[PDB]
Amino acid sequence: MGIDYSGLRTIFGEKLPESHIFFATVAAHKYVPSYAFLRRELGLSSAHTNRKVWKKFVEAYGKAIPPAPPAPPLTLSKLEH
Repeated sequence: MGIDYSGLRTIFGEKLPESHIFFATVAAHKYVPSYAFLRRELGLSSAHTNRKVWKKFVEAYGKAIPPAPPAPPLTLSKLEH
């Protein structure tokens, strides 16, 4: 859970979400909070375009994926697990 893939895939689903949930919700913040941790951590200056960073991040998003939900989703996860 060293990079914020798994919380966004296990809690939000199809692609990476917006910064109002990403900077403020634990489901995303237990990992990295946003493009500030992710541009400094990813080695590349990705944060210039949400679609381009999210695509490099989305290219990662198939690398730490087990085929089942682990520890982060809750049974009332915002609008359930």
